[PDB]
Amino acid sequence: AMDLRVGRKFRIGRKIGSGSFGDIYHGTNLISGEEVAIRLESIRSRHPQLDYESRVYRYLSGGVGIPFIRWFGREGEYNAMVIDLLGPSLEDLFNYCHRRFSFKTVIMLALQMFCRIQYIHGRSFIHRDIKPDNFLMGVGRRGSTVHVIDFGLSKKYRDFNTHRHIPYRENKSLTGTARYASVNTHLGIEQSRRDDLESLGYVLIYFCKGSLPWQGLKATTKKQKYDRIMEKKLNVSVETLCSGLPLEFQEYMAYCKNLKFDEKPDYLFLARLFKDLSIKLEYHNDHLFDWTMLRYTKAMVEKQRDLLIKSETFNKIKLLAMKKFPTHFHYYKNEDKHNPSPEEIKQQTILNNNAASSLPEELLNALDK
Amino acid sequence: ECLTRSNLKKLQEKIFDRELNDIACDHCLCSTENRRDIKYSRLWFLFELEMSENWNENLRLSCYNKYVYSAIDESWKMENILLKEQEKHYEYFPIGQLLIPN
Ligand SMILES: [Zn+2]
Repeated sequence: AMDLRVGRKFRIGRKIGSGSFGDIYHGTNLISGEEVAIRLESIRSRHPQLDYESRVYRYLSGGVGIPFIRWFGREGEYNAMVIDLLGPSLEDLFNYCHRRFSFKTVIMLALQMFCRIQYIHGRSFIHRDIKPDNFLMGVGRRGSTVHVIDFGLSKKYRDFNTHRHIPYRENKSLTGTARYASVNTHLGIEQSRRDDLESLGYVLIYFCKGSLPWQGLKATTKKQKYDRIMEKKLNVSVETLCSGLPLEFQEYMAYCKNLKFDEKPDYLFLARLFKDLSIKLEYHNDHLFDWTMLRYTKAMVEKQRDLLIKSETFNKIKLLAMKKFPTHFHYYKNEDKHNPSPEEIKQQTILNNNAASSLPEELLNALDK
Repeated sequence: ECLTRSNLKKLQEKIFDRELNDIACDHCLCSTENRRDIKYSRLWFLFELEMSENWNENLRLSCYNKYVYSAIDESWKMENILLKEQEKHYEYFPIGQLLIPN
């Protein structure tokens, strides 16, 4: 009774998440011990999507950062989809880092996210649900790699036989998440490649600033809320939206919002923007994200703390990480309304170096390492 | 044997009872005091437990699998994911980030 299986090959373990489709469980291959994730969807659902997703995943298989489907089918009253076990989502890690990412991490993420979207588009699909929650790090030695999930709203944007782009259509309903939805999605215009990239832009700005200007708008109904987010999006300039950020972000948003409906994005131009920014800031390609260094610093500190024996405790760990890796941790400043230069941003390196730390005894121990 | 809402619920109750009460190591990251700090269980189970105290196995294998899954069924197999290759279409993963010092 404690041995519950899917596809006769996988064993269900700990619940690791819960979506609108249903729940997600850790699992293991019974023969190899390989770790998997198992998604269960009740056949009683009014909006079944797991069958559809499994076909889109299989169609996209082989792309870098596309989860591999191991199995899909019925098990009792559920449909079950077995895929690669992945790590936390970028929204999860955003919370881990107390909801600000450094420029180095935002750039590292942007570059991988560009490749994922470019790959999906090259397979004739648009994702249509771009948000931090749908990008996940791998586990083990896949832990440096961003993966994309949730193809429930994805659709083909061009006909296979003719490569004819889908027709421009209106009156379409807003089907994704409102916070990251493109303006044209609010207008009820058919989404195309440009909309995935515009939404990605909103995600990147959100990572930098901690929030987007259309969060926290209050409304009496759902349609009211969507419309108010729409009006906010329509009326914030790219200049305003990207204030305080390197000019690259504004250039990215202006490009994406300027794309015609059926136009192929210049993905290489977008990547070059951020690659060049990374070079200007002299960020080393070392595969160290904010959370990489925070997790490591925390483990090392807490172990020393234990030998010796909140947000404040986290902030102390963050301060220590920033002193140890001073060239890695550069942040957006809420006060800035201009676009900082690379030298201006790199001033924070010196700040991080000289940042005072609270605990004398523990530090002496960390030094003596 | 058959997958039902009720069998699933009962399995999860046993798993979480072991998880909450019976992980008997003394590792800071495994501890209930560490877990109490985090709100999103995936940041613990799929992120902090990627770390390795003994530099051979991660904590999900050395501790979670030992005190939870193995406690439920001794034959419950979990591989060592750190013994896998650095795979061709994946970003380089610096293994040092997992190796807990001291
Ligand atoms: Zn442990």
